[PDB]
Amino acid sequence: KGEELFTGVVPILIELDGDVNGHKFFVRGEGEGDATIGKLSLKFIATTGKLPVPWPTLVTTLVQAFSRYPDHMKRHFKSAMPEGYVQERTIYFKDDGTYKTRAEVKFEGCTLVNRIELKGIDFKEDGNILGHKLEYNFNSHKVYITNNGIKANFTIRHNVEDADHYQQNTPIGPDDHYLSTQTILSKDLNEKRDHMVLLEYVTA
Amino acid sequence: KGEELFTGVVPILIELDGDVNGHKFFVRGEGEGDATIGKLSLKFIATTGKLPVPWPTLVTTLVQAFSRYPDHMKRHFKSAMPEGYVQERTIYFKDDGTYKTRAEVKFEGCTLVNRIELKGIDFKEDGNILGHKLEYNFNSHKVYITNNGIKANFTIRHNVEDADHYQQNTPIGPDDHYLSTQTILSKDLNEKRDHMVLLEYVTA
Repeated sequence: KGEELFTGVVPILIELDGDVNGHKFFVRGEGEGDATIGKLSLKFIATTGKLPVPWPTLVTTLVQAFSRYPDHMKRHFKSAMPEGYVQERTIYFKDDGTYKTRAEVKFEGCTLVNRIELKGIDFKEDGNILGHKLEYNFNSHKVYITNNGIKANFTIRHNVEDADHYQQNTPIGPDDHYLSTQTILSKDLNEKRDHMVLLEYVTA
Repeated sequence: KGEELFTGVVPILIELDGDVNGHKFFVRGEGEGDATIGKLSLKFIATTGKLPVPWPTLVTTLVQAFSRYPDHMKRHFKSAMPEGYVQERTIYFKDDGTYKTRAEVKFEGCTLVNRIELKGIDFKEDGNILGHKLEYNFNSHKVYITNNGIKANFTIRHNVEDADHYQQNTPIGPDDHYLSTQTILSKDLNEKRDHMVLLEYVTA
C-alpha cells in the first residue's frame, strides 16, 4: 500500500514553522505531485509577511516520495506510506548559519502533508542569507541513499549575486541508490504576498 | 466530511457490468472530477470489444457528486460521502427497450468509485439502440431533485441519424433544487478499443 498510493496525482500540503537567528516566520504550500513522472507543482506563501531569508534555502526542507523510481528500482519513501516518515536534516551554510530541521511526511486523509519545523542559528548579518543577496533560482543536484531508515548527504549550490545537507529518514509506523533533481523557481505575477512557485523533476 | 472531500481534484473509477437483451458487456472508466468547477474528465473503454449499444445511452448511468453546487446551496451527493450512496434508475427508451440500473457510488480509499450494474430488456432489433443509428454526441439537460434519499426525473434527447430517466438515491451509511448539465463526447485517435472520451459541466 506504499507505491500503490502514488500511482497518479496526489494533493500536497506543506507547512513549515521556522526560526532563524530569532526571526520567526511560517510558510504554507499547496500543490500536486505525480510520482510516475517525478513531478511536483507547488505554490508556497509566507503567511507572516516578507521572508527574512532567501526562498532557495528552504527548497530542500519543504516530499521526496514523489520521486520517479525506475521500474526496476521500485523495490529500492513510498514504502513508508500511508503512515509516513520523519525526515530530519542538518544543513550547514559555509561561513554562515546552520539549519536543523525536523519534518513529518505522511498522508492526512487523502492529502500528502509535510509538517515541518526549522531552526536557524549563527547566521551572519549582511551575509548571503539575511542580506538577501541570493538569486531566485535553483541548480540541479543528486541525492544519495543508504536504524530501519534512509540516510542522505548532498551539497546545494546557491547562486550568489557574486550548503551541506545531512539527512535522516525514519518510518512512522532499501539498498544504496541515488536521486537526480532539477528545479525551477518562479513567481505568481498576480500575488502580492512573499511567495515561491516551484516546479520540480526528480528521478532515481 | 462530505463537501470537504471535494474541495479540489478527485480521481474517479467507473465500472459497469451490463446486459441488454442478452448482450453482455463491461465498461471501465478512469478520470478526474473537480466539484468546485462542476467538471468531469473521463475516458471509458469497452473491455469486452465492440459495444452492442450506443455510447450516449450509457452516459447518464456511468458521479453527480462532482456537480457545482452554488455556495448558497452547499446545504442543498456530497453529504453522503465518504460512505457513499446507492443510485438506482429506470430508463425508458420510447418505442424501445428499458434500462434498470443499480450503482454504488462511494470512496474506496482515496478514489471515488462508481460500481454499477445494468440490465436491458425489450429492445427492438434494427432499432435506435441495436442498429447503431444513434449519433455520437450529447445534448444539454436539467436534473430535478426532491426515505432519507434524493429522487430524480428527466428526459435525455438522443440525436438520431433521423429517454425518460427515473432515479432514486439512498445513503450507504436536502430541499428541492435542480442541476444543469452540458456534455461533450469525443474519441481518442490513438485508441483501437471501443471507447468514449467525455467532458462534462454541471451546476445547480
